[PDB]
Amino acid sequence: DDSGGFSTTVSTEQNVPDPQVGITTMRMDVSGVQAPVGAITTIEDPVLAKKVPETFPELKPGESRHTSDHMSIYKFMGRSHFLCTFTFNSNNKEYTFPITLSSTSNPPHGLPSTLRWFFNLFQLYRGPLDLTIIITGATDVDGMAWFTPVGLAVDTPWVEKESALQIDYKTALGAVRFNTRRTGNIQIRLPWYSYLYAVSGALDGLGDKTDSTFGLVSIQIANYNHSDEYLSFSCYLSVTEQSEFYFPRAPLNSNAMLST
Amino acid sequence: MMRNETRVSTTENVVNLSNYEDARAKMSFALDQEDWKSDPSQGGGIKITH
Amino acid sequence: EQMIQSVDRTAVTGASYFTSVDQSSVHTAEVGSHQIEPLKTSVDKPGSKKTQGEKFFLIHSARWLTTHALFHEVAKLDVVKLLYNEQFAVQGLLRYHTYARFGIEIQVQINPTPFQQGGLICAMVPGDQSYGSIASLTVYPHGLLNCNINNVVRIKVPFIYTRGAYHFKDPQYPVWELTIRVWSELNIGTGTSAYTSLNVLARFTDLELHGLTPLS
Amino acid sequence: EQMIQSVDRTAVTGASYFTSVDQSSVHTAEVGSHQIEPLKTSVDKPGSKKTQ
Repeated sequence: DDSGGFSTTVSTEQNVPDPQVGITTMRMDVSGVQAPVGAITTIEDPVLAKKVPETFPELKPGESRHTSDHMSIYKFMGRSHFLCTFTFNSNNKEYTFPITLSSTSNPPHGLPSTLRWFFNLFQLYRGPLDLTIIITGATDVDGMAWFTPVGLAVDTPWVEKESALQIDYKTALGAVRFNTRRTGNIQIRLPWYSYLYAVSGALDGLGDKTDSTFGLVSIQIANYNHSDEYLSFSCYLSVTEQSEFYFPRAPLNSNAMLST
Repeated sequence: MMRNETRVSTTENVVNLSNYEDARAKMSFALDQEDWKSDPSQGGGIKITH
Repeated sequence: EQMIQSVDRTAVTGASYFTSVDQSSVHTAEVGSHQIEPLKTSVDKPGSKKTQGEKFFLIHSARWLTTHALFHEVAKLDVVKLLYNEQFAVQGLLRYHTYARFGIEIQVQINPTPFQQGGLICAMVPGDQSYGSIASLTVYPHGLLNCNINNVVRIKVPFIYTRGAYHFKDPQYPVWELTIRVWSELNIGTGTSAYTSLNVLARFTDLELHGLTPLS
Repeated sequence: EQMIQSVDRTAVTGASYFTSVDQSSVHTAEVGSHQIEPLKTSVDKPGSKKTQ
């Protein structure tokens, strides 16, 4: 031991991640003629709690009949889930929304149904995300979207107003330029630009307003509008292969799972 | 993070009716994108190419 | 015949001084392991006893004037009592331990202009500046400060004491005693500064610490 | 992992006709040993069934 401790017992590793592949496959019977000693146990001992359970004679389940494994995070959360939606009402306006992992921020100003469930299953998130925005409404509208890391100057979140920034400051952060007649969709990465190791969701105090947000996406539109037509944007998040997840955590209860 | 971008050049969606390399079809009404074999049975073997 | 294992009753745990005998024990539940940092948040070496105890601390600041006569005593200081103060980083190791055994490294610094002239002596006297001779202070581990030659002297001494260790809460007598006597008088001309500043640096070497205690 | 030994519970002691079964036992504590006499206080053979 490096720390100078001593013990006569054995210390074992508790709750090892990923103990089994969640597809039916083969890595005779499962239980058999031998008497099941794993039926009776002591749960207060972490060594005896790792014993394989059996009580009844069984046999092997066989193999499944679909190729993919739906119980993996990189395939479950590879599906792009809903993030936010908002509408514009006037000309030359600017809207700003952060991607906050915190569970204190309730929707509409926070993570909705499935993303609120997922980012409170674990402690630490580190890596780039994957944003898709969808344009619904007017046509011949020129818009520009850019990405600001946390700790830098930007307009007020969740408020649609005129922009107090200049065009030299917007285009220096990296921006895209679209038109609502040609595309109707933008599939854009979001870089991992932070000064800290990883961001977390389940925090309070001044750690909730610092270590929860990691990035911040804002959109400005021009050439809107003519007489009577609405313009609506909707955002969707997916996860990438460069991202990582650490330290599993107790899931949210049935009163914190909220939606829009 | 995928990096696959192309620049849309000039002559966008223009029909060139002057040669077979630009007039050949992009898709097909036929099932399974199938092809047809040669059958010189009822034509006597008299086939024109020129 | 299968054997059903049960939880262990007797076990002894702890970290090197706390011993816990348990009649009803259980195994330890550990998640994860120790990870290294590939992108480090601190590039210095981590803290230990060497980088906190063995480091120079300013213990005294005097000033040598033209009005001090020959053999006048500029600085008379107990070295170990001044290092036992809250303002130094070595207090956090000495506040909780009882006995110690250590060596001392002294560095004495002055700064004359080269229009001044004079001399000093900086002797390490163990225990007491007793009835011995002032003119024989070059028998001790000493250093001579001449305004023409140098301005830094440094002394290294082992542990010299009548007992096996030193008790900080209730000491018998001081281990070391530094004295700084005027060895030749400070003379100036018209307009030259009639002073020079003096500083004493001290640190432990080979620090041994025994018997951690709750009461201070 | 170190094993902490404990006192034995069950043991059977006695001298050839008295049998003592104990649910809470302990080891015997003996000092010294049997010594011979280099200067004997009695020079006859000791008593037995044959001489009595």
